[PDB]
Amino acid sequence: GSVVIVGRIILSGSGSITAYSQQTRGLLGCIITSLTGRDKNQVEGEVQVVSTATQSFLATCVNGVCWTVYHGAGSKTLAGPKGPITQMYTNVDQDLVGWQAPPGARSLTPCTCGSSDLYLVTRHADVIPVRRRGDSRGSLLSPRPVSYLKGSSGGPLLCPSGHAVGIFRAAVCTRGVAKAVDFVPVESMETTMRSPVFTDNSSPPAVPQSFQVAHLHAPTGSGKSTKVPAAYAAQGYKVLVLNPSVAATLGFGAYMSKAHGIDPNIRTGVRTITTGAPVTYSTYGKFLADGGCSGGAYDIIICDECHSTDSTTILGIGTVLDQAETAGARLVVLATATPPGSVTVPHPNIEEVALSNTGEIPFYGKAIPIEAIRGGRHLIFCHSKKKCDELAAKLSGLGINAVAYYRGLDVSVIPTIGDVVVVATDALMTGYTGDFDSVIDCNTCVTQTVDFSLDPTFTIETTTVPQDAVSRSQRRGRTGRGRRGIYRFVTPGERPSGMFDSSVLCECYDAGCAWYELTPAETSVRLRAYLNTPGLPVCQDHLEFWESVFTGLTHIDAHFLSQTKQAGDNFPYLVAYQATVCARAQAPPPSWDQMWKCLIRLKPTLHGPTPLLYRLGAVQNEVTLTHPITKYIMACMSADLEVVT
Ligand SMILES: [Zn+2]
Repeated sequence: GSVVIVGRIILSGSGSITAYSQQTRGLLGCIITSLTGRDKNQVEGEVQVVSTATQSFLATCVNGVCWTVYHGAGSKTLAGPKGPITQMYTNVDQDLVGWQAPPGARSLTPCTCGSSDLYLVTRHADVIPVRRRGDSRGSLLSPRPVSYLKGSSGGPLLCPSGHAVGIFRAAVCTRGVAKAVDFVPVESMETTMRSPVFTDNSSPPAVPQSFQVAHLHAPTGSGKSTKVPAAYAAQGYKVLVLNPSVAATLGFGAYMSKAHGIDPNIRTGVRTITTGAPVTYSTYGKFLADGGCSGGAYDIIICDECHSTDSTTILGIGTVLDQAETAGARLVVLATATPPGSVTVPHPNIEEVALSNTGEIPFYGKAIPIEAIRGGRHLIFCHSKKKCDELAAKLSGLGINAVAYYRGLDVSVIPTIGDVVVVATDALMTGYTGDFDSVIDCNTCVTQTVDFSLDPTFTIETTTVPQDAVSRSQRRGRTGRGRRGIYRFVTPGERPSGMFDSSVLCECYDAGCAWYELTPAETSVRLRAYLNTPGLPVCQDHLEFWESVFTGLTHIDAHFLSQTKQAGDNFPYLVAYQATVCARAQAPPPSWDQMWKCLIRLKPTLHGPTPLLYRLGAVQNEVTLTHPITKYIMACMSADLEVVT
């Protein structure tokens, strides 16, 4: 659906800067208009209140373009008088998108006076004084709870003359209290408008004389992982290809041997082969385990699937970006079919059929026709293992060959020949390479998000959420490979791609500490290189914060860590660290959930309140906050933390 204008904030044209709202449509009008994308309402003023189905924020017209934040609007169209208006500009790096302003809208114009005295206009038509502190930052004269700024993303910062200085995008907070604001400066918008609207990154980059980072955006099946490195090698270059999937990596190796007649080096935890060839396929995980870039080893490093937002890929790519030039590489290629801001479009081979309630098998509130999976080989994506186990069972007793696949299981449980219905989490994507007669998609994913909850420190929350465009296209791509395919779905849309949560940075420090012998300072260097690089997935910059947390977690119990590592669940370092503090106090873990299984054998000797460090799940035991590590982390919570509004 489209973003819809539901009101405006009218600004005074003389005297002191003041504002007032005008609400132009209600909930029903908004939803209808979002669906058609056709909005016949008169548009007035320059600051628009806009809404999607779920959120509301602001959009500001400057120089004839209606601007707002990517984190709010994603790549969505804007409902307009002649139908949906497509974005003219989408800049995920800057968190800024623009639509050509619909007729009737007035525009603000850039400030010429250079004043440092700014005024932020909120969705409630408050006018808030802000002292400019740098290109994109300003301090609030009166700090306010961050809730006060929520839904004001996309609103203008004005100079005392009422001209545009920039567009509000995030609040910098000290323990939930906004002390400063982050905004996209107007000169970035001016530059955008002077620059091309259309760009092409589909051709393999030429190898420059000196180090460059380049992007390769090219369709699945275009040969990014195979054809491209083989060509570079044919030209005399040494090439490293990094991929998030062990199965894919091992597969590229076999394919190159039997096709281009070269047996590449292969580097994975399960299988490492040195052939001396000028091409090496590695996982990001094994590359990190190997210590990153070997001096003089490669001319070209291709970071394959560079849109991937798992912590291993991010840490791996940050490592390449920080080390490649010094290691003597000439080219880093950031390769993906789905770069930030990309959206899924129709595929010639794949018919997409919405599920209905007519069907013999209940599926995520809808139903699957038993006749749709009866003959053949099929893939059903579920959000969880528990759901895979259930739906499988509803098939082993209902008379069908069906197996569940998810993290922890061996790939051979999936038959490669014979009729089958595979029921899997996204773990499939990196464990198994094959394709299917059809794909059925629940259209939801499990994700982790950090909450700076101060109770006492932070919480990592696990929730099920609607899939993003990357998820949709990757799940859908498991069918229609070279031959006719069918994609059935529960919900039609997709969340915007190219963004990831601060909890993922937490996971990077955790892996640095648990697996790769990286000090948190070293981890920060690698993650900074990633964050400093345009065209990659984006995230809030919480590096100093996470570094400070892990820096204090010293003298972990080596045995507990060895166990959490092998068990393969998330946050092995944070888990083993909480277990260490508990064991040393002879205190019970936060609960007896399986997360805490390394303590189970000690159960009869653990008593009293848990010295709680942070929250990674439900806490059922009574807690104490007196432990020095708890106090240390609480102190860490005082850091400036930028959060979107
Ligand atoms: Zn001015």
